[PDB]
Amino acid sequence: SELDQLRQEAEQLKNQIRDARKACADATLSQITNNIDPVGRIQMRTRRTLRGHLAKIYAMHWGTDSRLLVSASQDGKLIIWDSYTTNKVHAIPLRSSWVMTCAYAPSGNYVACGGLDNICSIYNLKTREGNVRVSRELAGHTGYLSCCRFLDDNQIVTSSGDTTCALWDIETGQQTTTFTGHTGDVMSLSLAPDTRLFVSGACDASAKLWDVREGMCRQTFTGHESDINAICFFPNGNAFATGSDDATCRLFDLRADQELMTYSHDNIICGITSVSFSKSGRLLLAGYDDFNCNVWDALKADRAGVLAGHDNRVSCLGVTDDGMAVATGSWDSFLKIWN
Amino acid sequence: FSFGVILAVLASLIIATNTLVAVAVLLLIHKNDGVSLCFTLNLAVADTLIGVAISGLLTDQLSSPSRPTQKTLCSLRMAFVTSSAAASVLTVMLITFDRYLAIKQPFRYLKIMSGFVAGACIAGLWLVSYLIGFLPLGIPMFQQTAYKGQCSFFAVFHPHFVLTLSCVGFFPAMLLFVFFYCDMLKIASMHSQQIRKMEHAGAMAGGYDFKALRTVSVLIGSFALCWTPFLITGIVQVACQECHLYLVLERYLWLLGVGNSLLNPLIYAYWQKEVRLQLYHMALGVKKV
Amino acid sequence: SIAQARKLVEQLKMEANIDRIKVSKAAADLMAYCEAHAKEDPLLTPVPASENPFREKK
Amino acid sequence: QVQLQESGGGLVQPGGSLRLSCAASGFTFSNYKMNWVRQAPGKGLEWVSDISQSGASISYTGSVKGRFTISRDNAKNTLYLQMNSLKPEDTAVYYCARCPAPFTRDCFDVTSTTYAYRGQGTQVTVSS
Amino acid sequence: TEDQRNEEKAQREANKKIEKQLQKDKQVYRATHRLLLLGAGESGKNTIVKQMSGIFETKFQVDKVNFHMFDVGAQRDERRKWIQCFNDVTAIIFVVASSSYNQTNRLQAALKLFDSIWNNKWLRDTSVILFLNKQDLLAEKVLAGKSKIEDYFPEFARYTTPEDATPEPGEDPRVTRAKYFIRDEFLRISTASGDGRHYCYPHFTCAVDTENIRRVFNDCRDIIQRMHLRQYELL
Ligand SMILES: CC(C)c1noc(C2CCN(c3ncnc(Nc4ccc(S(C)(=O)=O)cc4F)c3[N+](=O)[O-])CC2)n1
Repeated sequence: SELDQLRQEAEQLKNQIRDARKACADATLSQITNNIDPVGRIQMRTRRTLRGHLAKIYAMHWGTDSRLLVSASQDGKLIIWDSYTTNKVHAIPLRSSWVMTCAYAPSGNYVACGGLDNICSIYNLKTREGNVRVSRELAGHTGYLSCCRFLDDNQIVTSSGDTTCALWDIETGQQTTTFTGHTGDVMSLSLAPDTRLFVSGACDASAKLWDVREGMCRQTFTGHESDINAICFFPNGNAFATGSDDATCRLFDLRADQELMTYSHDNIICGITSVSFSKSGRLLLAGYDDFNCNVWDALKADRAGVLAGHDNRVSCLGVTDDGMAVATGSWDSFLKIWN
Repeated sequence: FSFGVILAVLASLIIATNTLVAVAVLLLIHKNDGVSLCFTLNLAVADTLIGVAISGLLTDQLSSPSRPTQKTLCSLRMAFVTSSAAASVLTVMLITFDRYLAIKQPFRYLKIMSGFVAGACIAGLWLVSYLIGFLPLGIPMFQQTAYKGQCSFFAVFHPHFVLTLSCVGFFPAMLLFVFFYCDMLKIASMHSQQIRKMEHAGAMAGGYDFKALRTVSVLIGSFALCWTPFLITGIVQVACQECHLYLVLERYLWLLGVGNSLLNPLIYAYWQKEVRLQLYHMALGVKKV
Repeated sequence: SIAQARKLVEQLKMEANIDRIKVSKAAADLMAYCEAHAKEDPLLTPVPASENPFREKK
Repeated sequence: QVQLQESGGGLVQPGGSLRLSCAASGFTFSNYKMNWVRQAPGKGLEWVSDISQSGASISYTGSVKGRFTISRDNAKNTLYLQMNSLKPEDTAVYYCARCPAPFTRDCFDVTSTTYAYRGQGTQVTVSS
Repeated sequence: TEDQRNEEKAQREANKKIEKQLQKDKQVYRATHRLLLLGAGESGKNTIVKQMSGIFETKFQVDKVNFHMFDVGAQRDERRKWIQCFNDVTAIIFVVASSSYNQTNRLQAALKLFDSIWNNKWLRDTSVILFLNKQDLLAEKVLAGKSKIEDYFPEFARYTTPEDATPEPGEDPRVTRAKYFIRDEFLRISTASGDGRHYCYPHFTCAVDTENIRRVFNDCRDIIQRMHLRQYELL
């Protein structure tokens, strides 16, 4: 009846979009950065190793001062470390021992954590009574929390395993808005430098660009062949990079609305767990299932370096806002800082 | 004069093969959380101290026409060697006992095992070793009467000391060792039979041995043949008036006992897969650079 | 079924009516941004050891 | 975009034969292990058959052994299913599913509803 | 400098307090065994939760040993992304309804799920306790001539019950045959790629007088023992 007819319209629109993208695809980035001088080899050596987590770490997030960081592990702990002096500043137990994400507020007053409880917990760091306590338990998702980011000290954006993203209001713990359209579990999330848009990656091998205030999907990006595990905006917010289980990273442009580079090598057959950029955007760092990290020249798609100090799967990767140090976290329960 | 060159070779080889193992275990302590790795490190340290003591003894054995040293100095050197070897044996006993608790009572072992128990056990064994090595100096009927300036064991210590270490020492430890590994072998055999029965049942409907014995025999033989000839020859010498054995007990059979510090790194550290892998990694890193 | 079929088409009509610039312009702009900030990237370009806050000591 | 199109099928008398085909595009077909799944009316999705990366390892359900044959061609990016002897209880929609990840020997969620890497499905009905 | 020294001292003291608390928490964590319960809609899984958000907790204590069991609820049927959480679990209790060979085939779906779990690259060192549930329903299904394992498992024709079987008295041989056929259908998957790192522990149960916690306790003890024996080259 109604079906098997409107799908013809959908196919026609897909054909028209693909034809327009093919027409707009004038040249390639490979034949524009042909003369760009390669970075060569890059040696970054571990400087700190942070010990204290009993089980594997899933998430880490730097602070805006590029000094403090927070890490989440399955022994039920959220640990706030001082990257300088290797000291521990805070240790917070959790009601649920199964956490998959942690976020640190830009102001430095709150942290947030999630997990298989389908609840986002907000912890207050600056209080006069006691030391730390949970101030809000955002509930309403019907799947596991996979990522969460702070927009302000009052708003938060979460992604779940129920294929929907949500924007909350921490003052009252209410779902301000819901972003729908993904057909698979939403795994990653990245905020634009101006915090006006945000990109999400899911398990249907597609990325989506959302406008925060209106709640609609501006653009859909395809090209990956498997689940997307990580996303990161470019420093200027006009492009982003994705990592997938098909053992390749990709670069997408928002204005051109298509792919620019694929970063892969025949020696890699393991999926990417995390991606991040450098301060100037020349270097793209990726963490893999084969226990290593690879540093790619983001303009020429040649592997420029390797960070190898881990014994298990590497799952966390982050770069400071100063562009000074990188932090990696692995399933062997160790946090490492490189430079 | 072969007793100088063979002693030098043995001491150098022992130190070279044990400092590397100690460094490997230190590198693994930070990476892992293993209480048995503390015992492995203690064994390597005890072997290194055996090497140091033998190197200290080497001067007199090496060709040096010299005035006799002293009553006291020879006693101190003998006591140092005896304490080192006693520690190196009690460490193996402690490792075996730890394995037996790990396997026999798997739950309440996880409940009451930490770093404090390891520290207390190691401190206790070191205190016991240096107490029993230095015991004969402060007790009579263990030391010779006179003509003790020329340094040599059994010339400042009575043969009754070896009889005592044989009676209340080595043999009860060996009986405990054999009982522990026999029980472990029995448990392993039951588990292996269950595994094999299930595997045959699985492969029957889908179309289409001797491993614990070898390891148990290797461990028991290593703990056995190193010191037993020395102690039985000491018993034979004590029980009859054939004093010529005083020569043999110092020159050939004693070397056999020192050999126990060469099999120990090869058994309790080389078989451990991760120790071997880290040894390979460090060998590659050093040789390449 | 039919219910979401009435939506997936609409989104497509909302995604085909946007403006796309050529890949050459976007690639050139991205490369220019990368080469205009190489003087403040402590990973691409090195930093003097005094300024580095991490490698001061063990 | 990862796309799969099933072709063939339809109305056939009992004892007839069909040859379902599945054309895949958007991914390297030689890296993935493929499946045929089916859904009878008023029932849940039910795994039917699968084939490995090289075609060496093949498996079926108990109810379809000796009648259904799975095949694949890597140079033509195609997956075929030959149905030889058909019964009233074979009336169903047949889907061509793909494993979520390459180079893996496990295959988790090809039978769950709302699975991304599945085809549209072709209807097979045996009536008379 | 004086402010810097004061801040350094205060930070060191706070770190020391955190270290003490973390040491106590590690001592607690090392002595607790965590289990993952895994079933289906009607496979059982609720008579085991009985009689001792998005995840349901169960604490129990047998012979002074603590066990924490984690039941997955309010999570949809796709599992490849959250199953990887349970790779450091001491055991996965997989419950299967044995009488459901009549989706029109739930036993085959259980076999497929068990195959996926067994061959997962992140679950290479996790042992599976397998509970074949609802023996009574299978008994009255097989005693009657309503439905046969044959024409759903065509190889059931040339299957002979093993000589090592220990049937309960009052059990017909033609029921023991079906029970052990299902058991062997699971073991064919289990023993093809075990490699010595993990093992299956099948069991038969319908509703037993709290024998199930004893079975779980014994299987966990055997798992720890086999791990240690493999570590010491004795197995
Ligand atoms: C389990 C405990 C109680 C234990 N029960 O027994 C032992 C071992 C057996 C006794 N121990 C020694 N007994 C006598 N003499 C020894 N050394 C020695 C050194 C130098 C010369 S020399 C320069 O004259 O040639 C001669 C020697 F005999 C040793 N020793 O090797 O240390 C070793 C530990 N542990």
